Amino acid sequence: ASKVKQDMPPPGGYGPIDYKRNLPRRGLSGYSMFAVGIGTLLFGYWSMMKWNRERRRLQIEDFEARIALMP
Amino acid sequence: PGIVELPTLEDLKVQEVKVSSSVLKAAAHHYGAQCDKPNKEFMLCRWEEKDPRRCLE
Repeated sequence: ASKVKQDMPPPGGYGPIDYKRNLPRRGLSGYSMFAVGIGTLLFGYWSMMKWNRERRRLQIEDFEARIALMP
Repeated sequence: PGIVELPTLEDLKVQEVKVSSSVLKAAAHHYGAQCDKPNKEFMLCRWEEKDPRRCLE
C-alpha cells in the first residue's frame, strides 16, 4: 500500500525569484569628474613650466660652450 | 682673370690642439674665460677681412 510519489514543489513554496532590472547608479558626479580633470591638468602645466624653463637654461649653457669653442 | 694667391704649406704649420671634442667641451667655459683676448682678436680679424688668408697669424 504505497503512496503516490511524484515530482512536486516543496510544502509551502519555493523561494522568491528576482526578475526586475537591477542596474545600479555606480559613479561620481559630473562636477567632481571635471574638477579632478582640471586639477590634474593644472598640476601638469606647472610641472612642465618648471622643467621647460630649466631646459632653456641648460640649452643656453650648451650654446655658450660652443661659442667659447668656435674661434 | 688672375692667379689666386695662396699661402705656402709652411705658413700653414702650427702646433695642433689634439684633444677630443668631449675634452674641449669639459674645459669650454674656463677656456672661453681665460683665452678670450686672442680669440676675440682673431674673430674680429676674420669678420672684418672676410678672408682667411689675412688672419693666419
